[PDB]
Amino acid sequence: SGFRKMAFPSGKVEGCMVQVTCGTTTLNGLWLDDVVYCPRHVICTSEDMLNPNYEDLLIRKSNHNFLVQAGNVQLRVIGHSMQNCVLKLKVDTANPKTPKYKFVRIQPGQTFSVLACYNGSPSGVYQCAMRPNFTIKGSFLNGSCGSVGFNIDYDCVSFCYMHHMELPTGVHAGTDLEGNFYGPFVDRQTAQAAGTDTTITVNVLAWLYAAVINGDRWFLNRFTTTLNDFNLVAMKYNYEPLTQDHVDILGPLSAQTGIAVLDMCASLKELLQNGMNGRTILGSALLEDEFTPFDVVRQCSGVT
Amino acid sequence: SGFRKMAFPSGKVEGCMVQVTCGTTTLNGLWLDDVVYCPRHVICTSEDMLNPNYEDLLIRKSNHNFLVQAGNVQLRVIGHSMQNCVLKLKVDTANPKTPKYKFVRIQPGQTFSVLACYNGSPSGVYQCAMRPNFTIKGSFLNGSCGSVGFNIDYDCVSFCYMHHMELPTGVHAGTDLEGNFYGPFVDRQTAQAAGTDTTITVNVLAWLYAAVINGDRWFLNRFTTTLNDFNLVAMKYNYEPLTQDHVDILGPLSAQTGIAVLDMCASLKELLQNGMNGRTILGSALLEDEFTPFDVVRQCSGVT
Ligand SMILES: Cc1ccncc1NC(=O)Cc1cccc(C(F)(F)F)c1
Ligand SMILES: Cc1ccncc1NC(=O)Cc1cccc(C(F)(F)F)c1
Repeated sequence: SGFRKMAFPSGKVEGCMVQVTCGTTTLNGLWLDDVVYCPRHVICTSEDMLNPNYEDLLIRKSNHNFLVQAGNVQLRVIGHSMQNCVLKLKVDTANPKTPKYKFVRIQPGQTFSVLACYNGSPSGVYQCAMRPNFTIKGSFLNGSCGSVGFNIDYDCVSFCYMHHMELPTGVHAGTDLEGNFYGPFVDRQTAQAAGTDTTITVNVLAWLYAAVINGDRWFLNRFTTTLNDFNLVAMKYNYEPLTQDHVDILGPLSAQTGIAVLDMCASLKELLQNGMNGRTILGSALLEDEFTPFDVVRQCSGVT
Repeated sequence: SGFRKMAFPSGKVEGCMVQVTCGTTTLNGLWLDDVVYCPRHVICTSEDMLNPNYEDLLIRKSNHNFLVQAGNVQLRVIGHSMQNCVLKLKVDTANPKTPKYKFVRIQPGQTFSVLACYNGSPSGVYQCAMRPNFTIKGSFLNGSCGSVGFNIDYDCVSFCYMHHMELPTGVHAGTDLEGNFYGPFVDRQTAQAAGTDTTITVNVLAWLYAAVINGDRWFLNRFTTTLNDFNLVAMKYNYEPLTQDHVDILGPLSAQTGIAVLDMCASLKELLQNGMNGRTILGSALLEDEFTPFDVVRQCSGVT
């Protein structure tokens, strides 16, 4: 028993982290096979950032201008290309530590582990969620660009996020491993604000099931509700509308605990309307929305 | 900017995790050099657990009775010994992935990363704190015994915790890597309750500095206090008494933000007496005590 914001073990991702320098800019790169992936803003200067013409900037760059270093050894760049907002640096050596991997585009509400890196070296790992407004609430400083978000299915690492920028609101924006930004964000130092951030209802319900599984049952009540009634309350509190698809994913958790999904919804309804009254759930004084139903099943069953 | 409960990258520890079987019991082991460390309760049966005579039980065991497996390959046990509550299984092969390591006994209030494991395989990594009552609030299931807690200083892994048991209160108890339990706990399935759990005051103050560094400044006030006045309030709310040693460790955070330690104490005093009033600090509705002043400096400066 016990419930933690658990990240995936980061070893398979540490062996992929390299340092990429271009001009006076140094960020992180992802070395998979004979290719190094990194943010394309590596080719910019602090003046270029206001409105960079990445096509024109890349044209003034050669393979020898991109300095790639894995650990303390230099990699030989034999090709460079821009794919959306990432550069793909073809190196002459395949990464001997390349794991089984996939490049996947996650959905808002889905969670992932971030391996924060500086100068190609790992500093820490934390569990994150793609916000419904496509931002991430991470922990990143100057030099962290190139840090990746990932998930692990037994031996396969599914890369989903590459960190690119911090918005003036302190929140983080990035791309998938094909260089497409999540959300409306552009890699330009301009006025950018994310949409309204809603709470991932299905994740909060999944964490309510994790609480019951661990003994924290105080919030359970004698009531039920309907999807429509619950959703009227969810909208009032800027929660994601709950669908039958969400109910179905909560099926295993409902089966394990014997508490019907709509019954759990009624508990959530009362928690939203009445608050926690000074109590805590799983050591938290607010409703946690960064554990998907898959994360709860995984953590409560010990999937390695 | 941004602040997360960040764990150390776990790669150096994944390469040490093995599976140790003895009789019908399977738990995790730590392979460092030619030695495998694991909980000594691996030699017990479900009947022996009520009051095991570990000396007598170990005597009925030979080197060939301990099945050690790293990945999918078998290790040859050439020696076995009991050191306090751990078994040290000498194997004929040194771990080719052994990092630079130390065995350290941490203090209550200090934090560490846990790599939770099942059948010698890693499932996840989270950041933990040694509670003042010497328990840990982790996430462990049957098969997780042998999972280690650690800290990383550049290339050196300092092992501090080995997971042994869950108390009937759902909290976790374990030893250092010399087999000495933290706290009064014994590796016996008997009535065991931990002392009163107090809040690590210096860590809460360190996290208040992390909040100010990230823009969450609402809780800052026009007041100050003294160590004695603050401590009268800390005792009333079961907080650890703040000493001059704690003030000194908060020196770098005080210097960075320009907010005197006693000034921050006065904010904490008002937060304890008046509550959060429905607001949040670093996305939390309660006072976080699982980040030491070292963790805050490390995360806010990007130490790899
Ligand atoms: C300083 C920091 C902190 C956290 N995460 C990331 C960062 N770094 C940045 O944002 C770097 C940056 C600066 C201006 C413009 C861009 C660009 F995407 F090209 F538009 C990127
Ligand atoms: C089931 C579980 C969950 C979380 N963490 C740990 C566990 N497992 C245990 O506690 C195993 C255990 C059982 C009874 C007695 C002991 C002993 F330490 F020898 F005394 C240990």
